[PDB]
Amino acid sequence: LLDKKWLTFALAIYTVFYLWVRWYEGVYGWSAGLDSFAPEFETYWMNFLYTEIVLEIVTASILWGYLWKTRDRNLAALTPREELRRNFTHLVWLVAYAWAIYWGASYFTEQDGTWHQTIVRDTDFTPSHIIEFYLSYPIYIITGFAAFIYAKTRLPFFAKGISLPYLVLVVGPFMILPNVGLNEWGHTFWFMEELFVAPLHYGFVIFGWLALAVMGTLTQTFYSFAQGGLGQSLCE
Amino acid sequence: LLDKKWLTFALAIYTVFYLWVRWYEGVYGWSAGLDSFAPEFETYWMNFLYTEIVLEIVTASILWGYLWKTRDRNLAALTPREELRRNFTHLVWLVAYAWAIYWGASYFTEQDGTWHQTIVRDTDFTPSHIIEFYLSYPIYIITGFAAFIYAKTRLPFFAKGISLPYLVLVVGPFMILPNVGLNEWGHTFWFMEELFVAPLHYGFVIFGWLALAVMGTLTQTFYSFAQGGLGQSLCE
Amino acid sequence: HGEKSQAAFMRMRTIHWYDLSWSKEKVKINETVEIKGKFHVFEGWPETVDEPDVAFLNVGMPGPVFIRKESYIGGQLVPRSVRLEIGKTYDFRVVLKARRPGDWHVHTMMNVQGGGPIIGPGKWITVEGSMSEFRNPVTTLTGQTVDLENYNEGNTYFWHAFWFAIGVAWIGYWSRRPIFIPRLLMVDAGRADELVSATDRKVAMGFLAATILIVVMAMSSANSKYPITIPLQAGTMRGMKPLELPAPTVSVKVEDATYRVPGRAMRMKLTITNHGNSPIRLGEFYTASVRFLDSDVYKDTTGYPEDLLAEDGLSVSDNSPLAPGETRTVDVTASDAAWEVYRLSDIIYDPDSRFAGLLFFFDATGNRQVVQIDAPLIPSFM
Amino acid sequence: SWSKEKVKINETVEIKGKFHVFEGWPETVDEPDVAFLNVGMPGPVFIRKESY
Amino acid sequence: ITVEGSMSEFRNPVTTLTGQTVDLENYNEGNTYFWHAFWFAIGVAWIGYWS
Amino acid sequence: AVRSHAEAVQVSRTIDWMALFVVFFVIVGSYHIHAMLTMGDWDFWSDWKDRRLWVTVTPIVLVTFPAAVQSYLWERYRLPWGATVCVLGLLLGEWINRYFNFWGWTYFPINFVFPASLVPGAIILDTVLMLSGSYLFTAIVGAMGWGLIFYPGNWPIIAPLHVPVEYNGMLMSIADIQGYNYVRTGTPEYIRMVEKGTLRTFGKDVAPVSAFFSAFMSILIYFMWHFIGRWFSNERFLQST
Amino acid sequence: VPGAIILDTVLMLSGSYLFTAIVGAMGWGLIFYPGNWPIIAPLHVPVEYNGMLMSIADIQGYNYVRTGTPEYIRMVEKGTLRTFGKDVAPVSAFFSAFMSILIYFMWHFIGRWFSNERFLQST
Ligand SMILES: CCCCCCCCCCCC(=O)OC[C@H](COP(=O)(O)OCC[N+](C)(C)C)OC(=O)CCCCCCCCCCC
Ligand SMILES: CCCCCCCCCCCC(=O)OC[C@H](COP(=O)(O)OCC[N+](C)(C)C)OC(=O)CCCCCCCCCCC
Ligand SMILES: CCCCCCCCCCCC(=O)OC[C@H](COP(=O)(O)OCC[N+](C)(C)C)OC(=O)CCCCCCCCCCC
Ligand SMILES: CCCCCCCCCCCC(=O)OC[C@H](COP(=O)(O)OCC[N+](C)(C)C)OC(=O)CCCCCCCCCCC
Ligand SMILES: CCCCCCCCCCCC(=O)OC[C@H](COP(=O)(O)OCC[N+](C)(C)C)OC(=O)CCCCCCCCCCC
Ligand SMILES: CCCCCCCCCCCC(=O)OC[C@H](COP(=O)(O)OCC[N+](C)(C)C)OC(=O)CCCCCCCCCCC
Ligand SMILES: CCCCCCCCCCCC(=O)OC[C@H](COP(=O)(O)OCC[N+](C)(C)C)OC(=O)CCCCCCCCCCC
Ligand SMILES: CCCCCCCCCCCC(=O)OC[C@H](COP(=O)(O)OCC[N+](C)(C)C)OC(=O)CCCCCCCCCCC
Ligand SMILES: CCCCCCCCCC(=O)OC[C@H](COP(=O)(O)OCC[N+](C)(C)C)OC(=O)CCCCCCCCC
Ligand SMILES: CCCCCCCCCC(=O)OC[C@H](COP(=O)(O)OCC[N+](C)(C)C)OC(=O)CCCCCCCCC
Ligand SMILES: CCCCCCCCCC(=O)OC[C@H](COP(=O)(O)OCC[N+](C)(C)C)OC(=O)CCCCCCCCC
Ligand SMILES: CCCCCCCCCC(=O)OC[C@H](COP(=O)(O)OCC[N+](C)(C)C)OC(=O)CCCCCCCCC
Ligand SMILES: CCCCCC(=O)OC[C@H](COP(=O)(O)OCC[N+](C)(C)C)OC(=O)CCCCC
Ligand SMILES: CCCCCC(=O)OC[C@H](COP(=O)(O)OCC[N+](C)(C)C)OC(=O)CCCCC
Ligand SMILES: CCCCCC(=O)OC[C@H](COP(=O)(O)OCC[N+](C)(C)C)OC(=O)CCCCC
Ligand SMILES: CCCCCC(=O)OC[C@H](COP(=O)(O)OCC[N+](C)(C)C)OC(=O)CCCCC
Ligand SMILES: CCCCCCCCCC
Ligand SMILES: CCCCCCCCCC
Ligand SMILES: [Cl-]
Ligand SMILES: [Cl-]
Ligand SMILES: [Cu+2]
Ligand SMILES: [Cu+2]
Ligand SMILES: [Cu+2]
Ligand SMILES: [Cu+2]
Ligand SMILES: [Cu+2]
Repeated sequence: LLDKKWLTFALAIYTVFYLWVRWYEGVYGWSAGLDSFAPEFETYWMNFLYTEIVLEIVTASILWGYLWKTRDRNLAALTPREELRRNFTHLVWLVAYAWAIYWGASYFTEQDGTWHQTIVRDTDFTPSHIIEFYLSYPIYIITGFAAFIYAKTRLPFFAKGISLPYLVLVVGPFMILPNVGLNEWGHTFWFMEELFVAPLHYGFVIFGWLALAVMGTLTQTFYSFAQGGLGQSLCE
Repeated sequence: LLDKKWLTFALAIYTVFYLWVRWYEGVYGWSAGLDSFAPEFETYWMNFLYTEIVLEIVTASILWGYLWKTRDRNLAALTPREELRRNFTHLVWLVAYAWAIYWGASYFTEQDGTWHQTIVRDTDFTPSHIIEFYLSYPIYIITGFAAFIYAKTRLPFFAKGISLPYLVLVVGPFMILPNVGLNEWGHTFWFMEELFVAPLHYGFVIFGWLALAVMGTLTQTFYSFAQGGLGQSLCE
Repeated sequence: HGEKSQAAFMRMRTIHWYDLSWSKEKVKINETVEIKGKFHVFEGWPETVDEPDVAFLNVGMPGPVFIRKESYIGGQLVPRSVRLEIGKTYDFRVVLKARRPGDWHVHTMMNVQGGGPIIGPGKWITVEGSMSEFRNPVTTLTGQTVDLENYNEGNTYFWHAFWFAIGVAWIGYWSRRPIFIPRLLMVDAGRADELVSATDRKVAMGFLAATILIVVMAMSSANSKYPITIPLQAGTMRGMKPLELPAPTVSVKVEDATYRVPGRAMRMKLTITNHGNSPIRLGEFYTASVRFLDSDVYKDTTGYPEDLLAEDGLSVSDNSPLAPGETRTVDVTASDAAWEVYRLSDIIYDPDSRFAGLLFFFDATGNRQVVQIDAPLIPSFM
Repeated sequence: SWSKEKVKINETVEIKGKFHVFEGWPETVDEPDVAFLNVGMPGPVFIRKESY
Repeated sequence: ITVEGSMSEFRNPVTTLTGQTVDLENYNEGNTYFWHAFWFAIGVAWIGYWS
Repeated sequence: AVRSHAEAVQVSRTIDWMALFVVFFVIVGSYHIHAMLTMGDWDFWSDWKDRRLWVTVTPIVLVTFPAAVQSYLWERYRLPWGATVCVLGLLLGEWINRYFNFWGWTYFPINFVFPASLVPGAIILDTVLMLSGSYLFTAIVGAMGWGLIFYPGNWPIIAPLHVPVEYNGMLMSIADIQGYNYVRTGTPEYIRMVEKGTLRTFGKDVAPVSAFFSAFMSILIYFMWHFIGRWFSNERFLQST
Repeated sequence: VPGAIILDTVLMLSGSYLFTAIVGAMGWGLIFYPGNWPIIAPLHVPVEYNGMLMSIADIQGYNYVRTGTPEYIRMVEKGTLRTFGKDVAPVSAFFSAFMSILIYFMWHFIGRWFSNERFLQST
């Protein structure tokens, strides 16, 4: 069996959900989405924030909780074949994390490289944010943690000591969300324009660099992959 | 024989060539050297740049090439006496490198501390540059590399692994030339004056610090000097 | 010499120099040459340059071939940087004393705090004699007359040679014993404490004490001799009296301006309205150090530089006398080899294709009027 | 002008006058684009009731 | 302000000094696409070669 | 191999002279480039040798090289003249350019383009190092001395250029008149970073305060450049650049 | 793409990271503007637009209104008094080529640190 069809679903959900997200914001940009003090904006964008903030917190607790609850207690007694399967499942988790990273740190963020370049900031909770900062960022942050927790609770060798690179690749990108306070404070205060290369932004840049720990994570995952079923084949 | 009269020539060529260089620029500063758009400036200063840029590239290839071609293949079978000779030859190379460093990083550069303090920058290829940036800097860069290559191909113990200090003392000072892009971009853009302590200049300063690796190079050369014929005498 | 390389549009719209005059063309050593004229700060100051809040009246020359005896903005001396107001007109006067023989290109430039050097027209001045004859006498308030060519030179040399000597002695003292390899081996192989033993420490203490005592005694001696000293005098000078020019009676509107690429001519269409009560006529057009003149109206007698002067470079389609009150539109073409020699046709490479200049209108009685024109400059290729 | 030379506690003293900004402003100081009318005294011995 | 019609009817004609009239809605679009696709193709080939 | 003990000594002597030449000229070149691009402007012009900016910035940016060269030479050979050799090399290069270029190429007077004296500071820095081996002591004390003795060391030279003169109704010093006369086309009067006086300049404390500020800053610069010179004195091998 | 290719080739070709940082970075910085010239070239044709000289790109920016991006925010070449002849593009290219050397040198070690494989056992 090994690598199953869980990866297909992983890529599907994000794509599907994010595809509808673009459709929503695409149909609710102008009109009851432009004016942030209108009554229709609280019904189409204010409600979205609330709803998405609750679901994210709920899902996170459940996902992380369930993953940590079913954690393997007897890792020592784990057959190589089984380990391989778990390694493939963790690779599927990493693929889902990579997909969510792209969507949240590339699309919706540059999808934003546009909204502002067209409309004046009405409030700290504009349509694009109700999509980028508070939906896609928590979604990938959730996936990131999930992947990390799974690797430390299932697969052997990735446990018994938090992996530095993995921790940096899961927390580094997770720090961008809170930095939203920075650029907001940037906008609201220092800087009255729309420059995208302003400092009150290097905050995402600094913690966007921490996503480069994916290289250490992937070599660590390779080593874990090449534990029992590393050969042969490889160097043979 | 040991230390021969190659050192005398080493100090002579640079002095002689640089002495005539000052005479040239001294006779061609004002008149067909001031106006950068005059027809006489392309015959006395534009031609100099071209000519010197070709000779530098040609000589470098030949010098470095020849030095790397006659590299000692059987370093293991090298008598101590012979090694000493090669160490003295490398010390002569280091003396030539030090002389070229002084001429390029002290004289012509401060010789420039003057031209500007007297005339307005006509173009990026003014007389002093046709002497400092594109002649003396490539000359010392050539000597530097030559000295490094010679030490790594002749003398024992300086090979089998690039010497950090030596590499930093040969590449550190070599980075100043390219930084010329910086101060130019400084002048042309940020800064409309003639201040010599401006930032678009710390570029030479940063890579001028890397010439302090000469201390590590010289202690490494001492150790190499005190390999077989280190005594005695020394501590005896 | 330093111009022709700057952007043509910025050279056109920064400072317009006119009424320039040079007292002498050929001078002996120690003789004085006076440069006079007026400069007007353009209202349309390029946004890339800082405003002339801090400006210095400099002179463009190859080194110190001429010493700046005096320099005046208006009627008051200006040895330091001054504040200039955009849109105002000032008259200047620079006095130069010949120091180095040869042929030099003297420019009356202006240095803005953050906008580069604004070089004006340059005139060739010949200096004859010998540099050894140059004298720069100056009387101090202490009651002593000293030459600025060799004052304090001896004293400067002595002190530097004295210290360099001390430094050499220090290094020389330790340089008598073997320096690098045995000391390195001694420091390495086992403990050191043998290369630095008394009386070496005694010598170092003597050196330190002697250095401190010599510095203190030299300061005390330099405080007794020359007991009266003042700090360096510096600071931007405000309140620069501008010229009180009378409002021009001639209004000019620029309706499109074109220049051929490539070419040596600039064409513009002007609607000139003559107010007041006198028949006027366009006689000159100054853009950037280049004067296009209509020989049928005005002739230059101030010895303007030949390479910057166009005797008949200004052509007007209808240059008949303009009756007062009458308004008419004419085509004006300024053509001279100087529009290419000074790279005035290199404004196409500039990121701001706009020009500025001065038009001089003269009446029958000979009195002239200065009006300013600025408009976008559109290149033409086909 | 000073309204009073000797005052009791809680009494009011009024200081009036004119000040002229010199045209030849020293280049070392910034122009009074942002200026505050303060009072020079050793601590809060007098409370600034009003300033005009 | 109410706008009626279709976006496909919009035209933005502009005459250059070179003597040519081009629309600003699709000028250089084809050329822009070609060059980007051309380079992206080269990059893919490079990575593909080692892939 | 070497042959005997006699030859060894001679060969060692020869190497000494050659090594000294290499170290001296490599430092002169680097130091000069560093010195001239961080304080050169003030060291160029007598009318630039003021009491606040020159005295402040020159020792701070001039102690860099001496600190590193001391940290290497003293530690490896017990040779207490790193600061002195750095200062002498900088002075030699500067004087060479002052005479052959500033007064050679162009015709600027020597009494106008003379450099600053830094020997006394170098001496103090070396003595306080040999005398009192601790690098910490030298960084705190010798740096204090280097910063404090700069202006008094140069006072005998610039003193005579500070005599007041009535020049066309305006009060100017001799150095000010020199700068006004000998025209610097690329160096306008406003570029001169010199003491202009503020509203918080109490009495006569410009020279001492600036001197003390430079003395403190030089402590930190020496402390940092000691470790910089240690790193530059490393002797590692790579085997692949 | 061209810069990326040069950076990779000069690395594979010539293994030394030092060489790549000095040469491949030079190539990456220098080939940027020539690589984009075929694309932006056509947008630089001069146009007579209501009496003012504007390029095609300038007219595009003037037309398609960017409410959050005013004309003054545009950090573009405006020309100074120390801009001699035609050297804006080459000098800027050379300045970028030099800066890229330093950035590559620093980010090589940054990537090394990010490629570390240590374990903590307690965050
Ligand atoms: C890992 C943690 C992830 C958790 C994040 C989930 C955030 C949920 C988003 C809140 C929606 C909102 O904003 O509001 C909810 C909106 C209110 O909009 P309305 O004006 O009533 O329009 C009517 C709603 N239509 C226009 C969408 C019909 O209606 C809804 O309920 C319907 C939204 C369902 C979206 C699910 C489709 C996804 C496709 C299949 C992929 C699963
Ligand atoms: C221990 C180290 C931590 C220190 C950090 C503390 C935050 C500093 C707060 C500054 C307040 C101040 O000092 O002054 C506030 C000044 C006053 O300017 P203004 O006259 O109102 O200008 C008016 C211009 N407006 C209208 C646009 C404001 O506004 C500023 O220029 C803000 C400068 C930005 C500083 C924050 C940078 C944060 C770095 C983030 C990169 C990851
Ligand atoms: C390690 C790599 C080093 C390579 C660098 C070499 C750069 C060469 C410089 C280009 C010269 C130039 O600029 O042009 C060449 C000039 C053009 O000038 P002209 O107007 O014709 O005047 C006539 C030339 N006179 C005025 C010099 C006579 O004429 C020449 O050929 C003669 C220059 C020969 C200089 C060699 C003398 C050195 C003394 C002995 C030391 C070897
Ligand atoms: C990953 C890190 C690399 C970052 C480096 C990238 C280069 C930065 C380019 C700045 C462009 C910009 O941001 O704006 C450009 C601003 C706009 O100012 P202006 O209104 O035209 O001022 C007019 C004043 N003139 C007429 C003199 C221009 O000009 C500047 O003030 C330039 C500031 C200098 C920044 C470069 C420092 C390089 C450090 C070198 C030390 C070794
Ligand atoms: C044997 C050991 C005992 C010696 C103790 C020394 C006594 C102090 C002498 C004061 C000088 C003086 O007299 O005044 C100070 C003169 C001012 O001069 P003025 O304008 O005339 O001020 C007249 C006003 N009075 C009359 C009240 C004095 O300069 C200075 O502000 C020096 C400022 C230096 C501040 C930085 C100091 C940092 C210290 C760092 C610690 C290592
Ligand atoms: C090992 C350390 C050795 C230090 C040797 C110091 C020599 C003394 C110089 C006298 C200073 C002077 O005379 O007054 C101060 C003058 C400034 O005067 P001015 O503003 O130019 O006035 C011009 C009119 N003149 C010519 C009369 C001056 O010089 C200075 O600013 C340097 C001040 C540094 C002195 C600090 C010494 C305090 C003790 C150090 C304690 C830890
Ligand atoms: C086979 C090897 C030999 C090739 C040697 C190349 C010859 C040089 C050609 C000069 C170009 C030219 O011609 O001028 C330069 C053109 C200016 O153009 P302009 O306005 O017409 O200037 C006309 C004025 N003239 C007629 C006198 C030329 O651009 C530039 O300023 C380029 C500025 C780049 C400066 C940064 C360089 C940093 C180098 C870094 C080291 C790695
Ligand atoms: C491995 C390295 C490969 C590098 C490949 C370089 C391709 C050559 C491009 C020609 C440049 C040009 O044609 O002129 C310069 C033009 C700027 O022109 P503009 O101001 O926009 O004028 C507009 C009018 N046009 C359309 C006619 C231009 O482009 C540049 O500024 C890039 C300059 C970088 C060239 C540096 C090459 C020097 C050799 C490198 C040595 C170590
Ligand atoms: C608590 C801080 C107060 C200041 C003390 C800091 C000095 C510490 C330096 C240090 O670590 O010791 C190095 C030498 C050791 O030499 P010793 O063999 O201890 O010599 C002792 C005899 N002596 C008094 C003449 C020195 O000893 C010395 O460095 C010299 C000691 C004499 C003090 C004066 C020297 C400095 C002159 C400016
Ligand atoms: C401006 C800042 C000053 C520059 C000083 C930085 C020097 C950094 C040290 C360094 O270069 O590390 C070299 C390693 C490659 O190691 P190796 O080649 O395996 O050498 C084995 C021994 N060693 C690991 C200790 C080096 O890392 C590498 O990948 C090789 C790169 C070497 C480049 C160093 C040359 C610096 C010249 C400017
Ligand atoms: C003194 C500085 C002058 C420049 C030299 C810097 C290059 C140093 C790089 C290095 O450390 O060596 C790595 C390889 C080793 O391969 P080798 O097995 O030595 O191959 C030799 C045959 N060859 C000439 C085709 C290469 O050798 C190479 O890197 C390639 C050598 C060929 C030079 C041209 C390659 C660069 C192309 C842009
Ligand atoms: C923005 C800057 C980039 C962040 C990179 C900084 C990483 C610093 C390295 C580090 O975290 O050290 C961990 C030690 C705790 O050590 P231990 O948990 O005892 O691990 C034993 C092995 N070890 C000592 C080598 C780690 O120190 C600790 O007390 C634990 C703190 C670990 C936090 C690292 C997570 C960084 C995520 C942003
Ligand atoms: C790898 C990221 C793909 C992002 C594609 C995207 O944003 O799609 C939205 C866009 C919307 O434009 P359009 O297709 O015309 O449909 C408009 C519907 N709204 C306005 C809701 C987006 O086009 C599509 O839906 C194409 C489907 C691509 C599947 C990978
Ligand atoms: C890593 C490079 C950081 C350079 C910071 C920068 O570009 O700041 C520009 C800004 C100059 O403000 P400006 O660009 O004129 O802003 C114009 C718009 N307002 C006035 C509203 C802020 O300077 C500051 O306020 C200090 C920045 C501290 C950085 C740690
Ligand atoms: C250690 C660096 C020596 C630099 C000396 C220098 O630049 O010499 C040029 C200068 C030129 O002045 P001068 O001797 O009067 O001859 C003028 C000839 N030109 C104008 C061509 C320089 O003086 C000399 O030629 C003296 C020879 C010194 C030999 C070490
Ligand atoms: C290590 C110290 C670096 C301090 C930088 C500095 O002194 O910059 C002065 C300059 C202030 O410009 P200013 O001196 O007023 O320049 C006047 C001349 N113009 C206007 C032509 C540039 O500030 C900047 O533009 C930012 C420098 C960033 C350094 C990484
Ligand atoms: C800012 C000074 C830092 C100097 C670096 C020294 C590192 C030494 C490691 C062996
Ligand atoms: C500014 C670049 C510094 C990168 C840090 C790398 C540290 C490696 C330690 C193992
Ligand atoms: Cl953002
Ligand atoms: Cl330089
Ligand atoms: Cu946003
Ligand atoms: Cu230069
Ligand atoms: Cu001239
Ligand atoms: Cu004007
Ligand atoms: Cu007043």
